[PDB]
Amino acid sequence: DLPKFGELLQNVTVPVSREAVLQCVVDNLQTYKIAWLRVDTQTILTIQNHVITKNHRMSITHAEKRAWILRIRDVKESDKGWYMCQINTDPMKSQVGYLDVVVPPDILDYPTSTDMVIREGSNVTLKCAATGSPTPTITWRREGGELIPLPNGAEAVAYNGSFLTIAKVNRLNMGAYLCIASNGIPPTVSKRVMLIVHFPPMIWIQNQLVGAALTQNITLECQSEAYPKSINYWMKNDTIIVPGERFVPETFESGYKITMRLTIYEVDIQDFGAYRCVAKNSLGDTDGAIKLYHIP
Amino acid sequence: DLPKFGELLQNVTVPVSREAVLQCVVDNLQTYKIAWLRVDTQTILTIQNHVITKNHRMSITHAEKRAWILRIRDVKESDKGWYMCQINTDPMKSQVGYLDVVVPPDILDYPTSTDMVIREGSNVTLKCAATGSPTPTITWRREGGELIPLPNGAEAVAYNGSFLTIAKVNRLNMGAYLCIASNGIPPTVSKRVMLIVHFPPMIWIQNQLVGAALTQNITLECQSEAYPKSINYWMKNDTIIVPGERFVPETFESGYKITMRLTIYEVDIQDFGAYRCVAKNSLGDTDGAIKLYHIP
Ligand SMILES: *[C@@H]1O[C@H](CO[C@@H]2O[C@@H](C)[C@@H](O)[C@@H](O)[C@@H]2O)[C@@H](O[C@@H]2O[C@H](CO)[C@@H](O[C@@H]3O[C@H](CO[C@H]4O[C@H](CO)[C@@H](O)[C@H](O)[C@@H]4O)[C@@H](O)[C@H](O[C@H]4O[C@H](CO)[C@@H](O)[C@H](O)[C@@H]4O)[C@@H]3O)[C@H](O)[C@H]2NC(C)=O)[C@H](O)[C@H]1NC(C)=O
Ligand SMILES: *[C@@H]1O[C@H](CO[C@@H]2O[C@@H](C)[C@@H](O)[C@@H](O)[C@@H]2O)[C@@H](O[C@@H]2O[C@H](CO)[C@@H](O[C@@H]3O[C@H](CO[C@H]4O[C@H](CO)[C@@H](O)[C@H](O)[C@@H]4O)[C@@H](O)[C@H](O[C@H]4O[C@H](CO)[C@@H](O)[C@H](O)[C@@H]4O)[C@@H]3O)[C@H](O)[C@H]2NC(C)=O)[C@H](O)[C@H]1NC(C)=O
Ligand SMILES: *[C@@H]1O[C@H](CO[C@@H]2O[C@@H](C)[C@@H](O)[C@@H](O)[C@@H]2O)[C@@H](O[C@@H]2O[C@H](CO)[C@@H](O[C@@H]3O[C@H](CO)[C@@H](O)[C@H](O)[C@@H]3O)[C@H](O)[C@H]2NC(C)=O)[C@H](O)[C@H]1NC(C)=O
Ligand SMILES: *[C@@H]1O[C@H](CO[C@@H]2O[C@@H](C)[C@@H](O)[C@@H](O)[C@@H]2O)[C@@H](O[C@@H]2O[C@H](CO)[C@@H](O[C@@H]3O[C@H](CO)[C@@H](O)[C@H](O)[C@@H]3O)[C@H](O)[C@H]2NC(C)=O)[C@H](O)[C@H]1NC(C)=O
Ligand SMILES: *[C@@H]1O[C@H](CO)[C@@H](O)[C@H](O)[C@H]1NC(C)=O
Ligand SMILES: *[C@@H]1O[C@H](CO)[C@@H](O)[C@H](O)[C@H]1NC(C)=O
Repeated sequence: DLPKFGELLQNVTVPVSREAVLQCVVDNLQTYKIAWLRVDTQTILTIQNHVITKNHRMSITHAEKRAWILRIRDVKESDKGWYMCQINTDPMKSQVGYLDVVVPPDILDYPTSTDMVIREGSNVTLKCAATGSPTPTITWRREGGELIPLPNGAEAVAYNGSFLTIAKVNRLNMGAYLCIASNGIPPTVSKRVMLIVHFPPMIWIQNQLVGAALTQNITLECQSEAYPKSINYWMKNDTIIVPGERFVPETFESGYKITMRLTIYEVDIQDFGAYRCVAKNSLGDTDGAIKLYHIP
Repeated sequence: DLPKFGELLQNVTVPVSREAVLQCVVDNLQTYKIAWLRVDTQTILTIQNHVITKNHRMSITHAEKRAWILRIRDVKESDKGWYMCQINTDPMKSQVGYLDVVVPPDILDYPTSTDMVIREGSNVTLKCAATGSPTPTITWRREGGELIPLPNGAEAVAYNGSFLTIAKVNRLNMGAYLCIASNGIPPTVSKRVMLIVHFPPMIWIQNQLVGAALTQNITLECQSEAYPKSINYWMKNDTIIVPGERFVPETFESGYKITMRLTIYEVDIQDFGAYRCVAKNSLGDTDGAIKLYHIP
């Protein structure tokens, strides 16, 4: 009888630089001969245990009589396509299989965004592009799973698309953003973009009117938000307040927030008047008004 | 340097059963290797001096370092197509050429006409079909270069087309017809058709009135055309004339024509009267009237 393939030639799918192993099997080969050969380029590759193509990445093995195994190391995209296992017969017998090569995902340095910095109330567009086969899918997230403002006013945890535009950025939008590019092949990779925001400081004051008697210890207080962090000092009569045992100012800073106090000890009659808490940063300055008055 | 073809791979064209010789040449082959292989069927054939395909009609020769000559004996139509000469290189180098197989011409036994026979005044259609590649061209002629009646009433020496129709055949159309089928490849062949015609006889008479005196020798004469040839006898008084020394009838036949005489020696007075020349064949009979009368 004539030889015939023992098991169909199977589809393979390999990543770049890896090794590809294509396996052809034949029952009862007698004195006939097997040949591998790329189809598209119509190029002979191997015959029996002898390799033809000078392409040194290709190799044949005859470990068992059944299997004639073709091996392609350091695989490349050019190598992918159709491959034929052929048996010298009249007529000739051949089964054919496909090798799909695949590339992991990669994020580019351009136009991929870097650590960007924009003023509050402004615009931005965190771009991210990546290469891959299959053409990868890009997804944005935030390190603390924070929200991501959407163009409709709603907000979610993961936005798709290479280009993400935020309108009128807010100090809450500030944080660590992650571009994630997955092609479905390991290892998926991601780049960390830093969105920092600066804003002219602003001052809130709980009690703009506080009273005190003599010999009592009282503390004024304001609340500011400034980035970069703001220099916060007290004023009275259009003059700086330097702590002189009787009056001591403090500041308690947390991120862009700042809570400043001016603790007045043993209130004197000359202390009463109009105070001001001022805040100043690279983008402007601001102040508030607190009035200290008498009890009786 | 790398090898390269010395002379382009040339187009061949061969007839069936013959031998085909395809010649590939390469300059500076070093340790590389040549391979022949059919393109369409993607089938490897030969490599170096070793033949792969079990097709025993194929053979490689390395007579000179230049030429790697592939030889295909007892060529068949299935063999024709594209053939590639390949050199194992990375990338691979290959030049390709076409083998066109050709078949001489042949006339079939059917529906090819045979020796046909039709009555005069009737129709006929001398058919002739032939096979060949290129599809051959059929031409009709006549052995004596005679004319060939055309459907418009005109006449020529050679008509094209497989089917030739003659309307109301005439005895002049009778003769040897030749079907000729040429494909442009030797040896062109031709079949000889025989067109025979039968016709009820007809009689012409030059002198329907002849006079004679006594003791004179006179000869009557008619002219007939009959096919198949007609039996021509003389009549007088509704009775057959059998030669009895005084009267002797003759016949001079040429093809379908016949010229009959009745030579009367020493005319008697009882001889004068009404004679008749009769002609009879398979398709009917006919006669004429000659009156013999006196001089004084
Ligand atoms: C082994 O894999 C073979 C290759 O497939 C690749 O590898 C696998 C592992 C996956 O990664 C896969 O995603 C890859 O594509 C595989 O061959 C594939 O088989 C399918 C189905 O048989 C083919 O789909 C058909 O493709 C044809 C032609 O498309 C080509 O030509 C056009 C130009 O004309 C190009 O633009 C394309 O990009 C392609 O190159 C289509 O005509 C056809 O659609 C028609 O037929 C269907 C019904 O069958 C109708 O419903 C439609 O309306 C059309 O009328 C299909 O789309 C696919 O093309 C083919 N891949 C390649 C590269 O040719 C093979 O099947 C696998 N074998 C085994 C044993 O697993
Ligand atoms: C060696 O011979 C090759 C084969 O030629 C045969 O063998 C020779 C010895 C002769 O006997 C000859 O009569 C045989 O045909 C020869 O290849 C031939 O090259 C010519 C010209 O290069 C080709 O003509 C072109 O064919 C294409 C495709 O036609 C095929 O496909 C259609 C279906 O799509 C089929 O129906 C046909 O039957 C064919 O199978 C046409 O598209 C093309 O026309 C177009 O291009 C021209 C301009 O080039 C335009 O003007 C037109 O309008 C069209 O846009 C031509 O008609 C011929 O097909 C091809 N033969 C074969 C079998 O493919 C080769 O060139 C020779 N080489 C040398 C070195 O001598
Ligand atoms: C800062 O960003 C805002 C809004 O941000 C973006 O706005 C859209 C263009 C989309 O990209 C959104 O996905 C995204 O959130 C910009 O305001 C927007 O400006 C465009 C351009 O003028 C407006 O488009 C207009 O649409 C009308 C139809 O209603 C057309 O007739 C116009 O011709 C024009 O195309 C868009 O409506 C507007 N959106 C909002 C919410 O204001 C803003 O321009 C941008 N800053 C700068 C300097 O460009
Ligand atoms: C014997 O042969 C004659 C003529 O021979 C052939 O006539 C043509 C049909 C062509 O094949 C010629 O190449 C060839 O010499 C036959 O007489 C022909 O008969 C046909 C069929 O009736 C006539 O065709 C007609 O044409 C008119 C248009 O004028 C149409 O309206 C009709 O419907 C019909 O198709 C043809 O004119 C006629 N030709 C002559 C010269 O008489 C004859 O029929 C044939 N014998 C038999 C028994 O068929
Ligand atoms: C886009 O993101 C949304 C939110 O997770 C999800 O529903 C959708 O499937 C995503 N689209 C793609 C193509 O992944
Ligand atoms: C048909 O015959 C005529 C008469 O000889 C000739 O002119 C013509 O070239 C012929 N046609 C072909 C295709 O040979």
